[PDB]
Amino acid sequence: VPDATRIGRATGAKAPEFQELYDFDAAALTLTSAVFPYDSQIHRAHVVMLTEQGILTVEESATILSGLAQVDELAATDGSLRTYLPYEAALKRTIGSVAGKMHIGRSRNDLANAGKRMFLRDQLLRTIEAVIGYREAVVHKAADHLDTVMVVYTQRKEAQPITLGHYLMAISENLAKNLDRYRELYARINLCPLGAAATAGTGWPLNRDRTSALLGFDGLVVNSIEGVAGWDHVAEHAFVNAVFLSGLSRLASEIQLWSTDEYQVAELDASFAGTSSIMPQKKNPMSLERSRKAAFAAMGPLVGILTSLNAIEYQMSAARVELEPRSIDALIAATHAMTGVVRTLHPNKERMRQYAAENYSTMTDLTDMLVRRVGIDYREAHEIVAHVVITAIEKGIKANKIGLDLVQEAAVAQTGAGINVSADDIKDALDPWQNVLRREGKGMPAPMSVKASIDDAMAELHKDRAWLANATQALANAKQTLADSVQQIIQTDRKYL
Amino acid sequence: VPDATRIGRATGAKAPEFQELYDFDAAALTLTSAVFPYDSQIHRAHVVMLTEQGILTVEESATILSGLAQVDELAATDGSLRTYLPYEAALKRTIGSVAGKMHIGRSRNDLANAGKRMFLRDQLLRTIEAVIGYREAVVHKAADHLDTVMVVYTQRKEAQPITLGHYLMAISENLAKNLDRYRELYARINLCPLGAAATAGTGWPLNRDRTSALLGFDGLVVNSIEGVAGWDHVAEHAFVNAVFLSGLSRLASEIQLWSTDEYQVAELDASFAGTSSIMPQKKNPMSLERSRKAAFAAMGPLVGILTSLNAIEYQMSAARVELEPRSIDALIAATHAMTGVVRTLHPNKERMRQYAAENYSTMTDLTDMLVRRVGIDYREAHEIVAHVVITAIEKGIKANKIGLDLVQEAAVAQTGAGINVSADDIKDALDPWQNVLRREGKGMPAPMSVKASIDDAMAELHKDRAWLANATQALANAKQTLADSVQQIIQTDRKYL
Amino acid sequence: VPDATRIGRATGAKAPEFQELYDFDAAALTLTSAVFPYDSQIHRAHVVMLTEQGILTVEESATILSGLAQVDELAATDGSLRTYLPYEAALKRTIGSVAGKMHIGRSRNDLANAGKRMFLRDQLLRTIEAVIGYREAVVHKAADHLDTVMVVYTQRKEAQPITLGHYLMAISENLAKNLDRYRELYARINLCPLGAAATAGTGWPLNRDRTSALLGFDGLVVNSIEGVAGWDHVAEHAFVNAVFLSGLSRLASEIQLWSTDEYQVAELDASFAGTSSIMPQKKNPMSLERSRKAAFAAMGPLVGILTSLNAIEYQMSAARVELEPRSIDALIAATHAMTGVVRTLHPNKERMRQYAAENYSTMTDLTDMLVRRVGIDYREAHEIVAHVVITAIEKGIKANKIGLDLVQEAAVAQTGAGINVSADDIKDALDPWQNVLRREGKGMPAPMSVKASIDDAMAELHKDRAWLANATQALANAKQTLADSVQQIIQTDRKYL
Amino acid sequence: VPDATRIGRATGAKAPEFQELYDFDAAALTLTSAVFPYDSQIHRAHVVMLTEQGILTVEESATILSGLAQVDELAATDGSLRTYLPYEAALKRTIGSVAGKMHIGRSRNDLANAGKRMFLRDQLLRTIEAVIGYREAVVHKAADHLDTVMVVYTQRKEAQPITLGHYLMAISENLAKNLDRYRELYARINLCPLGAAATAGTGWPLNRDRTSALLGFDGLVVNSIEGVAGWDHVAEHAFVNAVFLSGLSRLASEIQLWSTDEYQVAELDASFAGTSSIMPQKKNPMSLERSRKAAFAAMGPLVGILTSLNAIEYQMSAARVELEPRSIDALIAATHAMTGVVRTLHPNKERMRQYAAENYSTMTDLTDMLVRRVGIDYREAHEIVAHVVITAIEKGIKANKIGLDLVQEAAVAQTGAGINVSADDIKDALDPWQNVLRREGKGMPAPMSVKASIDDAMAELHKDRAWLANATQALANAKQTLADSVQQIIQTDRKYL
Ligand code: NA
Ligand code: NA
Ligand code: NA
Ligand code: NA
Ligand code: NA
Ligand code: NA
Repeated sequence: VPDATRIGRATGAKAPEFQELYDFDAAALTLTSAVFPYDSQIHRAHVVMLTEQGILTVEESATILSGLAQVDELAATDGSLRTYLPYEAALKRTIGSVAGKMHIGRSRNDLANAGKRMFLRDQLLRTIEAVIGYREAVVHKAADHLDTVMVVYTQRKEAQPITLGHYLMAISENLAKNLDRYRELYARINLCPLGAAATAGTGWPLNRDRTSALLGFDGLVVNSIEGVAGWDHVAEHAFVNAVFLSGLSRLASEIQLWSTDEYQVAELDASFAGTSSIMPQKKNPMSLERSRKAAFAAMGPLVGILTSLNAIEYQMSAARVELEPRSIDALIAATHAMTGVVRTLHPNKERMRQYAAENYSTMTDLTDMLVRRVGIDYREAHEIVAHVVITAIEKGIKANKIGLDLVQEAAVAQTGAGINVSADDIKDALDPWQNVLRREGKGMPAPMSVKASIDDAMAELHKDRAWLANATQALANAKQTLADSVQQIIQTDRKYL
Repeated sequence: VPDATRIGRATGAKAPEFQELYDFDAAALTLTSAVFPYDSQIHRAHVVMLTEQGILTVEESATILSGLAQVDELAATDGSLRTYLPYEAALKRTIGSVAGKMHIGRSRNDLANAGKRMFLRDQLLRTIEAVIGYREAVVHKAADHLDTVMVVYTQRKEAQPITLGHYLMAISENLAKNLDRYRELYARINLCPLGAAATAGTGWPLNRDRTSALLGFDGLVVNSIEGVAGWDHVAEHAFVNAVFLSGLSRLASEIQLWSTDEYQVAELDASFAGTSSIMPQKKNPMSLERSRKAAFAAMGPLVGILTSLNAIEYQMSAARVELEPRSIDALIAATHAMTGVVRTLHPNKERMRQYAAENYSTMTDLTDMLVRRVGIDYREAHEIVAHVVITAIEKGIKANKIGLDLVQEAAVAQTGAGINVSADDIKDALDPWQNVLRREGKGMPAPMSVKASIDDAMAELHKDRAWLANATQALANAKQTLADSVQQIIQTDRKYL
Repeated sequence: VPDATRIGRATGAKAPEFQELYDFDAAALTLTSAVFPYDSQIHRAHVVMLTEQGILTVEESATILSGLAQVDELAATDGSLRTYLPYEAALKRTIGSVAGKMHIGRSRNDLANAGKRMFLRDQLLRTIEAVIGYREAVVHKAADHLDTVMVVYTQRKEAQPITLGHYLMAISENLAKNLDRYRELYARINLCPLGAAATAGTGWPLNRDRTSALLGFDGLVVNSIEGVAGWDHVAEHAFVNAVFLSGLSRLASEIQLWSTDEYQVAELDASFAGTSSIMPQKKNPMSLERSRKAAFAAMGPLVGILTSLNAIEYQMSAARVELEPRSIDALIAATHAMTGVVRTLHPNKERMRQYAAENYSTMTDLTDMLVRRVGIDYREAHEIVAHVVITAIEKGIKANKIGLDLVQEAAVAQTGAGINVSADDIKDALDPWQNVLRREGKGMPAPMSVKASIDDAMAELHKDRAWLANATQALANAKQTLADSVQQIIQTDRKYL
Repeated sequence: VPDATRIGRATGAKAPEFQELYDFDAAALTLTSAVFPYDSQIHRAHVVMLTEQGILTVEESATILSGLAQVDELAATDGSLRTYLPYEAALKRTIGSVAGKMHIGRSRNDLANAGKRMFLRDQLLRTIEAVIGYREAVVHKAADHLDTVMVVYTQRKEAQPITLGHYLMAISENLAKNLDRYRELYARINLCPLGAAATAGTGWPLNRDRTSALLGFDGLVVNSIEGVAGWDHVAEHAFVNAVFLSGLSRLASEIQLWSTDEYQVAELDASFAGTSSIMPQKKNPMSLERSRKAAFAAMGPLVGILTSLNAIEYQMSAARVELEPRSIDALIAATHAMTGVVRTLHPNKERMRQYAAENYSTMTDLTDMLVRRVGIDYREAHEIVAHVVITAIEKGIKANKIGLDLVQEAAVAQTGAGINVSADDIKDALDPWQNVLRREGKGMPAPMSVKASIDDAMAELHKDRAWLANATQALANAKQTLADSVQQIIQTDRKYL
């Protein structure tokens, strides 16, 4: 069956990244279902630690660990077994009363905090990977557009000439700082609260560092109250998502304006646009609007979480609001969609240049030229050039057709006196490519300057990927160590005890 | 005239920190007035840099710089001169048309972004200092309460025995992470966007690193669009304030419950409480409630700022919402108030111990004892002890009066069988101080464990203060370098040119 | 399999209303699935209207309408058919190209706005029914507690004597105003935007009033742009939910404090409490905390929706955030839970009276007595009585043991002079039941006054139920008229054409 | 001194409504200063009522009332006297100890709730007046633009032809519903809580209806707890402000896009635009952006207030967040600014018509014509016309130059067959004015339909003004009755007692 939305101007298939925006809502797991596999890993790590500590015998440990595998299989289709007390009761029905010993020295409170952290930790690495991919698309696109002259806007009005590459490198710098925010957050998420038990620790001689290591954490949440009451990392995860997405909304909005029927300086790839069921002319920026929708929605978890923390004491509380899978899934869909939008965007280079040459964004360079050539102060030069623009608009003279006569008349009308500049001084000031070339300092649009920023960003992206690879491998190594330990116990009991 | 609110049970004067909560609203500056002195520093730094670059002569620079001092004095009483174009026009009226040259290579856009950053930077150091003072009060209070046995709560129900010191060290760990959040933010705030001009840089040969150094920044906002469009640091400052304050609200709420007429396990110092105009019995927790009010209000800037960023393009925009002085002033007042609340809080040690001994928080240790002594699983032990509690409540037996007979009856009623434990096993399990001593692992309430955390926090506080001293001195050194440079130019022109 | 959470002090089963809090998240529909049946009704109403207008023949109409029934059945298990263009394409595959004629004069834009309104309209009646049930439980509980003397709190400190009935009638008045907010909103939700088509109407001669009537709407959204761009009713629905739930959070918090181990003036029914997996003494207020959680979470949709409206133009936009089924489902679960909490709450009448008599809430009446009997001004009387309290606390004298000697000493200590009041004047002022009886004006706790409020609320509840019955019946009558019209067309075509 | 921002293209003076956006922040009162005059009226009304009830003698009443006038004068310059206990103490210093009797039967709690309500009530009438003025400007502008053909947008893409009048009437309908929201809120704000005293009423025999009438309230907040704990009206006021302002942001954004350099279909009046300190070409939409800024900021109070209510019990609490004068002042400034923007907006009628005729918004009418003329279904007609657009864009054919040849080729290319329509059928379908005339139903853009909506809105505006006049006069009559009563008491005591 064909995709019934791909009619008229919506040619071909949706890009996969565009389709993600339509799929995440129905596919999202509940928080309980998303965290359950991590809870199951925690049971194994806790039991292994209790065995190292002599609290459980190897025989008891093996019986429990084999039972966990059986109950996990039951829970794959029976969602009622995905919360703790139901799961423990199924374990007791499966292996007998020794099941209850897996809770020695532990609570649902530290289990819940730890499992949520493991879920958020994996989702944070998923998010960092997606943000790196977005930054890669932005920087790699910029590298092909060092000569793509176009105007930059302030207050939704044409400001001065830049290049598309220069614009994209603003987004790259935004993303670099968001990657810092997320890595900083990761260090706070990746702390283990297990051993806090209910909120006060336990008299059982746990080794909190072992459980933490077996589960891939990089350190402990030390104080036992902080271990169960601490929630600021959840609020912070919601915040970084919201602020990151606000910059994604701003880029989506920018592109939506560029691709209006009236600006027509860029066009979305067909695979990132839809159409209308009634209006056959529509090429609709549905990828952009649904990406913005995700940005706006991300405000919601942030406010709910912070409201809940403002409403309680510094205690474990079941009233705290969570960061849920569907919210993260929306962020990933929007990030992937905007990655593809940027990669595949079609700039209209001729129209971009036309606006830059014709619509008066070159007037700052004309003003700076007067100051530099005749030494007047900036305020008087500005008033002369504003008069040039006013007269040029009234007479229908595009910026690139402004000449010596119009400039002299404005100087006379505004000052009573002419001004000692040549026709060539004016022509060169009004050339939009010369406007770009003259802006050659750090962070400015001249190609040599933008290329310097690209070179720096490519080195930063290498470091971004290395950080992610290291963090991912640390978790994979820990998960394998735990799996090996579980099999050692089960098999040694089966064959030798 | 006496403070008319200090009547009846509101004895003595308000503590100064308590009075701050009443004073900040009327005393707060507008953002324009708060940022204006930083704008004036920017004018000096920009002009000095233009002089180094040969864009201004020393004579022009001296004329401008002396004029800035004159207009600054006018603006001290004439608020109409505290925005840019009015200020520049007053400068022109004061020194002549050369005033206009101070805007060469610059815009209101990069000026505004930089001045706001300098304001927020100083307010961030102010906030870090206040948060350090709060953490100092918390840790120093904890050190005097290693033996102050009391219950910890979960879900507003008595959970297990801890000490007041252990509780306070949860707050210390919360604050350590908030200090990290603020220092991480500082690195993003303390970047200079000057040289971006309108949004695209300039053809004038500025030295962006010099202006940055003269103003105490540690690096540049490199890309010129990011320099004027970037606002994520403002959202992030609002967020860290909100999350930090949510933990302050939680502590205030905790203390408010402790000091209810019904709990009566702590009492506010008289200097942090008020009374009622009608009800003479009231000792009201006004310091706590107004501190929470500031926490709730801090949600507002966070949402407004993020909404504004979600509403625009990746451009300079006058539609962005700001973080305003009154919001930061409220945070500081609440932080100071809670610092004094904690320092001066009066715990009722006898009542705290009574609740711990009598109200069943020791039942976990009774359960753990059964598991440890007779080897039953945790789930069956829990059911026996729950029956002990149910029977004890029905018969009016306080926890510390539970004995061998009641425990054996519960085992029989719930299991048909007695249980092989002694009267001394039970007595020791129900002793709340022994509950504390048994919880001796990392982050647990035993005195040796809490003291370890205190020792660590004292070392961390030394590092917190050193970071703040270094950051403050860097800004002071830069401000003196700028002041010296300005005087060099003015005096050299006056005497030698 | 037993409910594994019902162990220890969590006796019996969860109340059904309590269980609802655990079930709504996994059971919630997506918005697409929730709105789809309303979209299907819209197709029928639009087609019937087109038939009345002569745009479709009866034969074309019958073919389409029979096909809608077939595609609806396919969509019951194939979720891919629950959005418009996929559904229309399935209709074309089922009945042929005439399927396309059902879109004459219509768009996905007016369809979407109308279907969302029909969904929200039904959910608003569901919510009004639940809020009425909550108010019923509150008022009916109050009627049994006109004599249940207890203290009211301000600032979490004991204030003056009231009754439990008086307190509950505050909640009733809150709920009356929330019911007004919801009925006011209903009038704006129950307006039909169909006929706006894309945003500008259509040249086809639709009868917008007929489609509206067939779908149960009470009027039109007149202007075609407002018909597709209008979203304020969605924001308003989110707001009323949030403000209503904030009052529900406040009641839940109040009850949570009453039922602390320290206040112990009320106890939750066992069917509304849980316990701990580790601490056998816990009787945890899980119903209250999860109800508050829903209140906090309701802030999220409100902010996301308003952010999205602040981010766009006055246009149809796919970037607008929606009010989703899971949010409404949470509100209903919390409302039902709190209805059952209130109905089944167990006040400890003796302890309530003890606090009222002993903990100094009667001091206002002692002060008023001095003013009334000896004519001193209120401020001087207040200072004398504050001294009484200070001395009584120091000496360990409960309020009901304060006598003539202590009052005379306070008058002397604070004023140098005794005071001409009798022992009986004091005894009667300190009797907490007399405090209640003396407060006999409108809205005050005396039984005759509270009963007057109950009588008024019972009359209001009758009107609340009548409004709901009328609104529900109007929708049921319209749905039957539409169903009859569809069958008339299908059967007339089958037999007579 | 000239307005230094009026340089270059910022000709003339700022409009007064535009200047309001720059002035409100520094001019705003604190809440304490804004509410103080209402508190002073409450003192008079309470004292008059106590006199009617015989609680105060006429002589005591006269002494108090004359003293209130003296302390009010002191407080005009001494802000320390603007809170209750300081004010009462100044009254005692002025007239003696009888000052204390003005607090008989009252608290700061009911005083505060009532004074805030009187402040919000006046600000709500101020807001309703401003919203009526905005609606007047919108409707009166629409009446001059029934023939101003232009495109409407969906998803920021050109959709179909409408008129500027039709668009403005969408805003009028939005505003009508916001006026309903505000009048509905007024009925809840204008209820008197006085007589609740601390929270439980009083044994003094107050006449709560008299105090209410003297202060202009229309009814009571009956239950005494609701009288002091009730705050939902504050949250609701914040919400209506936020939702109303979101529609104002959307109109501002719409106009900002219309007035881009690229759309250029409208131009702001010079008096509502600014310029740049650096870029002389700028005509910046500063009125629009600062209006949007106010909209975004209005989210903040809404969230803070609701957070505070979610954080407490159903009690009087000093932790509740308030709606502050500066927030309302911002709303009024933005509403006035947008009133002037709309009144003075300059549409470019020729460019609006050009886009409507050339940029393919007429394609729906071409599609509807095929269905109507040859009877094909809507889906097949849509596919043919989409091909027309695709081919026309590729060949550079503007919509109004599409003819029979291009339509037949598209039918053949997409269907293998021609289509039986004439050149005149096509020409008439592509005429944008005929597109408007054909859309003649309720709420559609044809002039006769828009004029019907204007006639209805003019009748509604008459009713809006009558409601406001009645509500205002009721408050003025009450204030005069109170003033007369105060003078009666003072003068009768002076001359006859
Ligand atoms: Na950070
Ligand atoms: Na954290
Ligand atoms: Na930043
Ligand atoms: Na309403
Ligand atoms: Na509405
Ligand atoms: Na209300």
